[PDB]
Amino acid sequence: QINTEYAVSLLEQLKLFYEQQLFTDIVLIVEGTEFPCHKMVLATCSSYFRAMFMSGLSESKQTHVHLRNVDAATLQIIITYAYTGNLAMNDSTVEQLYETACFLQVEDVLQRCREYLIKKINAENCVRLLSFADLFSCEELKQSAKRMVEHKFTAVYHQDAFMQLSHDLLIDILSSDNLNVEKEETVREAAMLWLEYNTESRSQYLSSVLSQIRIDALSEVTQRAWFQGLPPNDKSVVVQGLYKSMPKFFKPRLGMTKEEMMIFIEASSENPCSLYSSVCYSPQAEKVYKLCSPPADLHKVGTVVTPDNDIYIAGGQVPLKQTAFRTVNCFYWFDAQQNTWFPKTPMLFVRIKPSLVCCEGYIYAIGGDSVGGELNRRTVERYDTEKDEWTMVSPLPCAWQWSAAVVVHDCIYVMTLNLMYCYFPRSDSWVEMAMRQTSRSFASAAAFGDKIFYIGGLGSSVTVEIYDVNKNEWKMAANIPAKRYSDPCVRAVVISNSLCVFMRETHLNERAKYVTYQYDLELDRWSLRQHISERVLWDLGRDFRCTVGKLYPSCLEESPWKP
Amino acid sequence: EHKFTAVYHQDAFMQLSHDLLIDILSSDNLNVEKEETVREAAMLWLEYNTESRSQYLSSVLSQIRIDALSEVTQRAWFQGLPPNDKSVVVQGLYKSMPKFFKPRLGMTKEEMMIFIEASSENPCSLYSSVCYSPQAEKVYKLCSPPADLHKVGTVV
Amino acid sequence: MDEKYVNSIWDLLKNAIQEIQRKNNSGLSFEELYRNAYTMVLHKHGEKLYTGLREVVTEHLINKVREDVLNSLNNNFLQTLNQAWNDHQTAMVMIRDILMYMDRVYVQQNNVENVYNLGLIIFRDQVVRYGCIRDHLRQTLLDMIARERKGEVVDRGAIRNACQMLMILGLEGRSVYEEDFEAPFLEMSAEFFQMESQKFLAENSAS
Repeated sequence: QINTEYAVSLLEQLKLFYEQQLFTDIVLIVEGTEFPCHKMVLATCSSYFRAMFMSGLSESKQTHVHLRNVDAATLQIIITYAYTGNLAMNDSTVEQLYETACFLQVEDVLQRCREYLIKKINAENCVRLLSFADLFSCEELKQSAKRMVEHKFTAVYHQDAFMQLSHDLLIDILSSDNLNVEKEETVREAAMLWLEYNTESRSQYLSSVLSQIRIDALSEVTQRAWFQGLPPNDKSVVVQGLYKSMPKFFKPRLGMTKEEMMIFIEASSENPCSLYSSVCYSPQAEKVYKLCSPPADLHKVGTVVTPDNDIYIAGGQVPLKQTAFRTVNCFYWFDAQQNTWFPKTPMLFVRIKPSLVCCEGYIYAIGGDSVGGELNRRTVERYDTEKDEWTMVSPLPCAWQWSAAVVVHDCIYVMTLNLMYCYFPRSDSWVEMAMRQTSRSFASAAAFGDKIFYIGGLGSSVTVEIYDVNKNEWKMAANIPAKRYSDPCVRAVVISNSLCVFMRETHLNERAKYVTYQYDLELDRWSLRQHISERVLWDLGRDFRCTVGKLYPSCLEESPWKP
Repeated sequence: EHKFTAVYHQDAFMQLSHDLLIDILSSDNLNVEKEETVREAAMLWLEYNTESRSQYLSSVLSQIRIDALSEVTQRAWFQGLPPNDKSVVVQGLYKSMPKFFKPRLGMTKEEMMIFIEASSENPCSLYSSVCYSPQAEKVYKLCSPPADLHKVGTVV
Repeated sequence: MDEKYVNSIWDLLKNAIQEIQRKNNSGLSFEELYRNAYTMVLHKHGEKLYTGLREVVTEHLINKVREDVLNSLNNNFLQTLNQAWNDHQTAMVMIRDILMYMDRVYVQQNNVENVYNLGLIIFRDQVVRYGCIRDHLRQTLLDMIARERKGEVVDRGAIRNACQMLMILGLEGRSVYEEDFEAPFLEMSAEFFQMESQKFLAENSAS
């Protein structure tokens, strides 16, 4: 191999020459700023300077070149990267950095900024990044922007930059089958408002934008509104659209295929080669669709589903390369369509079984057996979904183990064996709450409306303690009627605007039975909503978690397994 | 399809119905390394009973297809044809161009190596049975016979 | 921006390219060429730019080298062809530099051949594979190789240069050059060696 010591010595000597200006022969003249540099470094880094000096033209020989349509700071950072390899990339100058990299055709900085932008893609810059990837040919960025823009924009459709988009880009966006919309009318009104941004600059594109939307809205309202905005005496558009909506037979999209499903993680691996797998139950389809394995079989993790219906994974441990397990603070995000886990910004401290709770767009991970183990080991930390970073919050006053947390009334409610503390995000403080009369642990709670339903606790039992936020008191309702001499595995969840329970029971010398019940809020009784047949759902285990979310049956595949 | 393709001389094989013989011959499961053995088997099936199954003779002639039809069948039939037969010549001459001449399956008897109790990537399987191709330079796999029992012996 | 701005940019770029092809690239500047490439790939008018480049290159070829080769088909024909090929290559060096900066995005998006390949293909179509130049080149190469085989010595580096030029003109491998040169050369041998063997079997013995 090439001697790295001599390579770094040569590089540092060249950078010293650059700083001291000894062997510089070509100077870059940009907006009156002198940039003394060498030809060898520029040729090695950029693919434009190799064609600038080895050409045989006027500026090729001229020791003074007036490089135009560039920026001084961008050129300076590119030159210093070419001379030392350090590329300091902030969150603002990456746009002009990519512009100058494409202008100068430098592959290394182009790849680096492409990776930075593939990491930086978020909701508030999705349309801007897609427009940038349309301006400069970049297929990876274009595809990532396609996916993220489709999802987040069809969720939001309010960005100001969406109005200033090319016709081809909008045709690609609207005609795609990856849009995430609960209805087919929101895309219609989004297209209408985009068209009405201008009057005559969009008339020619009117015949094309309607060609990608289904005819179910091409004969109903929002056709006379276009006639109102039609240019005067234009008889080539009204009669055109009058007899035009014959083709494009109505085809349902993919965004209207989200159903309230119970996502399960760390289930018992059907194949014995695997350790733990992830499955999902369909309360409506009455089937069990398989889910992608956790990233690097990440066990002992926590789940959260934001009001925007997004799944996240935090904490967990990976078997170190017989008992062998090491805890890692890696963070991941689940793609609802690609059926894969996209990595995100990792946490600061590793966790085991963390309680992920979403509130005000922030992901809160409370506790989880942190390696820190200091005086305030009860330190909790939130995540920024806008800036893609983690921020510490007010620590929990008391150290708790095997706890659960929910969000009610824009506040974090973490529950332990007998104590409860409410966190105020506005003031970053903890307030003492009501005290339970029973010592129970290893249970889960579901937030339904303005009440907290702590179900089960210790196997578990059928004890239920209902807490009211407005009343600040713990009261008993009833006990779930289950078979005696059994060990039910209770799982509290909210579904169909009602509090249902996923309770798996096992009898003596008998296999586990799956059945869910609907708890009557006013009657204080668990009614049999549906019985899960064992012909579709097999054993899941004991350390499995359940959460409420929506998934697409089309993108996912049915798990092939014998009843 | 496994054994008659190596014997093709059984006495009971001569007395077979037309449909069964057509199903046997037209199938692509003939374990024959050469294409002339099936031709001569069909011929000897049509030599002991001739002038009785002439239409079935033409059907089997078409079934055996051009690869073996263009070798000797014309001359043998000329020796054995009934007198005053003209349209039979016309129908026999037609089976030269059409009917999708395709390679068989029994010709793919590549001499390979069968291995047992290999290092299984899956932890569930303790061992696996695989194969190697000396000529194709490829590694093929085989299904475990019991899927759970090991320490077996092989014979060929 | 407006169509007038991009039209003016394309017009000046075409003028610069024509000046470069007139062997006046030394007087032209690459600072001007890089800026023109910047303002050309700015409005994402790659299609129009590609079509204009193809039209300019083919018009220049047909006007200059097609006339030059036909005008000197008997006075140093192969030397003139080699000189024209060298001039085309040395202009296409810079042409390919600029339009290869363009080509990165263009052929990573539109999935077409690069501008160097485009120039090679158009040169093959308009010069070597011409309806009259091809047969003349074949006849003259066969005549000179036959004269060399007869016993008298002729130029040999020129044939190597021509063969290398054809091999490069293949642009993918040995598809065209094997067909345009090797095939006629094999046919020439198919007759010369047969006649030589027929003469030798009668004029001598097995010793």
